[PDB]
Amino acid sequence: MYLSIIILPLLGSVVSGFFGRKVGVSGAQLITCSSVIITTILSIIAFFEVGFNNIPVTINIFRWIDSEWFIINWGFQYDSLTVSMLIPVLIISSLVHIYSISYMSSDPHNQRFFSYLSLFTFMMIILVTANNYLLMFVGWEGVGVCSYLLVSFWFTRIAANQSSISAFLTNRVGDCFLTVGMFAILWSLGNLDYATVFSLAPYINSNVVIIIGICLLIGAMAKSSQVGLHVWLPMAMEGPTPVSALIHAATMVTAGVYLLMRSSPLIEYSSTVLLLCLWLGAITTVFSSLIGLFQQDIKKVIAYSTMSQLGMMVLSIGLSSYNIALFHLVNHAFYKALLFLGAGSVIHAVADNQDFRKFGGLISYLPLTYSVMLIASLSLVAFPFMTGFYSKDFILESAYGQFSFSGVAVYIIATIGAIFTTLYSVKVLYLTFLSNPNGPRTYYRLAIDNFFSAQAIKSYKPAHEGDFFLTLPLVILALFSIFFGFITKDIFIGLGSNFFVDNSLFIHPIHEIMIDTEFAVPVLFKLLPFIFTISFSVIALTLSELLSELVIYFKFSRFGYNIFGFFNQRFLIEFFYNKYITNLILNLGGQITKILDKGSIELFGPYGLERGLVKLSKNISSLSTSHVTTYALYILVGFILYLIYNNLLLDYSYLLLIIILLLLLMMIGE
Amino acid sequence: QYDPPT
Amino acid sequence: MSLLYVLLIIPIIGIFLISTIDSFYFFNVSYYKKIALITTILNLIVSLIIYILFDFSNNQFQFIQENLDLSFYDIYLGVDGVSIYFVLLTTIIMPIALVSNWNSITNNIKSYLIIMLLLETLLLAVFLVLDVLLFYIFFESILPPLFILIGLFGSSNKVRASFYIFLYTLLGSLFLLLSILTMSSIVGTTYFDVLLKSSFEYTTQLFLFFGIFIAFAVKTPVWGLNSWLLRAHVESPLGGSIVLAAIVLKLSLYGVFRLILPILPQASLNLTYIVYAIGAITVLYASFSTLRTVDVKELIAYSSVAHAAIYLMGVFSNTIQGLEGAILLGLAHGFVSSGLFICAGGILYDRTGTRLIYFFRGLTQIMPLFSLFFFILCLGNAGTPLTLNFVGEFMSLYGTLERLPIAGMLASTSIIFSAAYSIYMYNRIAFGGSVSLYFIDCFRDLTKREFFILFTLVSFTVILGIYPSFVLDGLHYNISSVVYGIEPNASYLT
Amino acid sequence: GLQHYKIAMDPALVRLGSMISNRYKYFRWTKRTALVSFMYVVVVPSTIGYLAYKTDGLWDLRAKRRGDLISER
Amino acid sequence: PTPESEAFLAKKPQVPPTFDGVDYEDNKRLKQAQDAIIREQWVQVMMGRLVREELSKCYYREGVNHLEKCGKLRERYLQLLANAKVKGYLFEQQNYWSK
Amino acid sequence: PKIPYPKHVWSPAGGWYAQPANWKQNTAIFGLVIFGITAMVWKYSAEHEVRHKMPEPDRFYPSRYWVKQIKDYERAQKEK
Repeated sequence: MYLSIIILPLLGSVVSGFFGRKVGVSGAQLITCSSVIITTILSIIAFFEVGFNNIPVTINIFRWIDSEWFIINWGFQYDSLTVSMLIPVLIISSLVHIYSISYMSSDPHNQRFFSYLSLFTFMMIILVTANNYLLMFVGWEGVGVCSYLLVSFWFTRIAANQSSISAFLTNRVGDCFLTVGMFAILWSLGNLDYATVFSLAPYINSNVVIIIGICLLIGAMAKSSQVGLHVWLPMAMEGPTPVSALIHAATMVTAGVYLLMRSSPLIEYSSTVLLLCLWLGAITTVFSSLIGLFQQDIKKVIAYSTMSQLGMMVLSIGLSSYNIALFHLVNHAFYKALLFLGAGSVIHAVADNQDFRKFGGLISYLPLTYSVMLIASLSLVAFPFMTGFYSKDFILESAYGQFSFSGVAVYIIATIGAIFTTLYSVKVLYLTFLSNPNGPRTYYRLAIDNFFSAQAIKSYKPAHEGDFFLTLPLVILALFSIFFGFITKDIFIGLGSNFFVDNSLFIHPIHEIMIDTEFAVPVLFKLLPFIFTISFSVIALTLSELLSELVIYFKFSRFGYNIFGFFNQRFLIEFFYNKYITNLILNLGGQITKILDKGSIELFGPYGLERGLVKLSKNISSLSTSHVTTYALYILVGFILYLIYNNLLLDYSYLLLIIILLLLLMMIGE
Repeated sequence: QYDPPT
Repeated sequence: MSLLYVLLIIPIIGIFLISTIDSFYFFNVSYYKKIALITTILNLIVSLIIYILFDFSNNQFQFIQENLDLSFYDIYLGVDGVSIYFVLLTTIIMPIALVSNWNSITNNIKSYLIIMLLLETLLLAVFLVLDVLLFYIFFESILPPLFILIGLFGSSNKVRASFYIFLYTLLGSLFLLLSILTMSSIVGTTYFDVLLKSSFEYTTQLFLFFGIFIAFAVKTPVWGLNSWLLRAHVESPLGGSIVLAAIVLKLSLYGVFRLILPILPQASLNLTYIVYAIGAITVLYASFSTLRTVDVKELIAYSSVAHAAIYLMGVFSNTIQGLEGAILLGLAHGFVSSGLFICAGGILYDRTGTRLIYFFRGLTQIMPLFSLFFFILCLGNAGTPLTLNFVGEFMSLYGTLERLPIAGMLASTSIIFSAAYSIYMYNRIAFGGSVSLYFIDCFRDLTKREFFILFTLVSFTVILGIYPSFVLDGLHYNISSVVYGIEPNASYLT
Repeated sequence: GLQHYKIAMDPALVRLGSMISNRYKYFRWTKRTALVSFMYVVVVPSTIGYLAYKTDGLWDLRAKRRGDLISER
Repeated sequence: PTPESEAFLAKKPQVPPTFDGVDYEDNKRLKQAQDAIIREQWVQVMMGRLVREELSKCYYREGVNHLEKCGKLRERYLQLLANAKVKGYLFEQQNYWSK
Repeated sequence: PKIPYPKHVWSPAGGWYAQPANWKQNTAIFGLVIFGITAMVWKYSAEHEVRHKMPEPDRFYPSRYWVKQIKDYERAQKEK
């Protein structure tokens, strides 16, 4: 069974993509969705078997690379971590598969589409089910190619093309550091099977832990978009929304998070990497939450929410608390999926518009869609007693529980990021739903008012909600975003939970903060985010639809104008990327291939030797005037010089220099 | 509708 | 009679068969391609019989033949672990090279078929001869058939290209020849078994290293010596380009396993920092320029310069992982480079008459099958996993890094920079718009010929990417012999 | 030798290919251009080579445990 | 222990793996010495491949208490990791150390 | 509406709005293949699933009915 949940998603995709001609659009959907659904059902069984009963299972099909000490197998290991990883991956992938049945009945190429999402599902199981780092890299690069293939799904979009390049190229930038890190693992241990790296890790050199740990830290940044390796994610949203839900909200961008958790037995023996895991997590936590506030696209705003929750995931990794990271991980996935899926039905309601400047009302038009997005946002903002409450809030107490300077320092950074989390959370809810209409008439012109004489049959299209296939995933995630947090709180968080007892997530007693997270923290700090959440929201409710003047006054001030533009344009980071990184590469290539290759390399080489040797030989041909007296004088001169060379006992260097001098005055014309 | 494959 | 000499003669029957039919049957030009195609399939069969008999754990050269008729320059043939996959690659590629020009060659079809069949005999003899003078006799003999092939079936500037391939090879080889001749005057022979067990003075090794390295740096080619490749790999006919990038490029890599590693141990160990400087500079410069290349064939050609540096750094890593991955990289490079030239030089240039990337955009709308394969081939060029190209790059890079960390790291930028030009080429041709508006006539997709030479080429790179034990297994024991060094607790056991 | 499909050959594109093809014939030696040739052919590879030489044999991770050094020289 | 299978008769070295007290001009002997020195380095490396297989078995079987139940197999792997490396027969063939 | 597109372009994934009249029996034909090799995988998986801790008989355990590593153990434990 355990090897079956690897094969099925692969099998649907090849029939969908290579025989999609012979199964048709609806057949491609039925095959792949069922394959995902079947894989979903067995995944939850493995969670009940691998984790609850504490039996990890090993599959070793055959060898992949076999060179001396290096025996990498196509082998698969299920343990407590990978069954937990496979729950959000498989629940959401199925729902997104159903969500796309409604989503893309108008898109022509609909069965190339359904194969990519089932090919994405296959490689995410490969990533998490591996025995070793190298096989993980197959699911690693495999989701990266699946993402490129989906970002540029509308490949006649030039925008999708540049976005696909950015996603593909940026993830390679991290994959270099990941690959170099695995070279350090192979060098210092002789293999990279997980059982072998972690058993030996408590004895290896400290400095090899940092060098290995650092390399996988950069690799985590590219997949899990961080403060530097993120430019690929916000414009990865050029793909269809089903893609962004499964891949760019909940699954692919936590690959780096999963790597940090999986490697916890290894990285736990060097506080340095955990220190950067902490500070980088808060810096990216606040860097992202600020950006989304000033975004005039619902897809691009909710994209930036993904990075912010991702940022808090890395923070807990640096907290040496991976159980919280996994708990928050899965919990963030469920509601965040709904947030994009809720937005997706919104985009279908309007004529595929994405700007907030022409969104409003829609309360009566999209009642169900509003209800779910509120449910998701409340768990996103960590409203108390929700799915996201236990997962998102516990972090801050865990951050504050570690009574160190860094822990308290990022508590402020996380909290101010949480403050801005509220701001865009209501901004999406307000502008789209709780505000005056800002689009054209057709978005809201119902049939209750006649307003038409001969066009009563058509022209209404007043932004109705979707059908069953579009709404069913919304309802399913809605239940999880309410209750799933409380049900599994002891499963992952607990206080002395023995769920992770097969050394799946290793934690060292020297930096335990679990007891301090619940006891030593003052009560005010425990409920402080709740105070800020309920408070800072009403100011936004006060600043819009109640006053709607202070925000305009702040905009047009010279100090306020630039702060809007600076944060809108993503801290000018891509500006500093395109001009001074990639345009630099494109000009070094220009210098090399013009000045050097088709340049000096040829001139100080074939073309130069060609040009001068032709001239040198025309000159020596010039002496061949075919007149007998000139020829006799040439013979007598050579007769003289051979006598000079011999009986004078000249050093041979003069003769060489005389010849070079003659050859190179023969080179000189006239 | 769905066009016959060709 | 040795199976190895069977390999060298079947193409000679094909040449003789092709040239006399006109005396037997205005015979149709279709028949001579039928003979040439069948003749290469027979070589493939024999080479496959040899592999099914080959023993993966024997030091002695296998499938040798008694001579007992010693002259001054006899021809000895042998097959061990390192040379067999190179022979296996040659007999796999050559049928595909002829099929790739089944329609593109119009005039002098006899001449084209005879050169390639001759070209096959000469190329196999390189990996089969059992002394270094024989190695040089066959590594330079390919020059006249390649010279005439380019200038008889080449592109517009074929005259310049033919003169570049002949005069760079000849010059580098003459520096190699001065080294081979010095060895023979010291050892008194060149036979591999006799010559390998001879040692050399340190100074001799340094001066022997140069000349050989001058020669192999021209034929690698390393950056700054690579202008012959951009001309002679573009202006060549497609079959000649396939042979020049899948087979001829790999003679120098194999020449390190016979001429540098076992007989110049000290010299290599001390000169690696030069080689890795050249190799890393080669990767780094050959990637930036191919990012800016407009000729679609020249971009594919000049990415080979980028990859040939990686397996050149792997053979100087003194690591069993680097040396093996280097052979795997040069084996996988033969499949992916062959396919990419077929895609660019054979599928685009045939339809459009041009190779300027300016004229190509969004072919995925019109060529679904071509876009498919041209995407796996682009992933293999980028060393994406599931591809033997990835395993060769990964194993070479570990060996390069383990030998010199800074050089392997500067080589490790290839993961970033090879995907940069391989996908930038893919999105400009397959994607990036609806179709190029310079097409005033719609294009047919892959024919069955095109669909099958690409299907083979990506099949080999993928199957050996899931299971590279097919090549790695027979490489292990013999490539152990080309390492240099000892461990304090495992040397001089008594 | 065979005929291909019909193409809207753009003289500007056609002539741009001619110059890229034939640019090698017009290269000259200048104060700028020798500096570019000198940096990328001489200085840069000399920099890598100097670093490769200066850090050769210096490190080895193979089985260095806790309490031992990566460095070997 | 396990009896030696027939395949482990032809490829078994007939001579101890050294170049000491041997004649390089005797081609049959030089090759066997090279072969035998290669055979030992490879066996030594493959001991590492079994101790890791044994170690990995414990690592799953113990989990939390893996650092104190199969650490005895762990030391064996580290000792082999530090020594067992295929280094070839060429440095042996060309240099004599003679204690 | 429906985007116009060429009718000559053969696709392996189908084309623009591809669906054959026989999209059902062909779907059934392919669906048997997926099932056929899935249990084929399940057989090999059930034969190579290796474990080290045995489950309690009381606890819910779906794999007790197909896997080998514990079915033999369970009947071996049924001997006293």
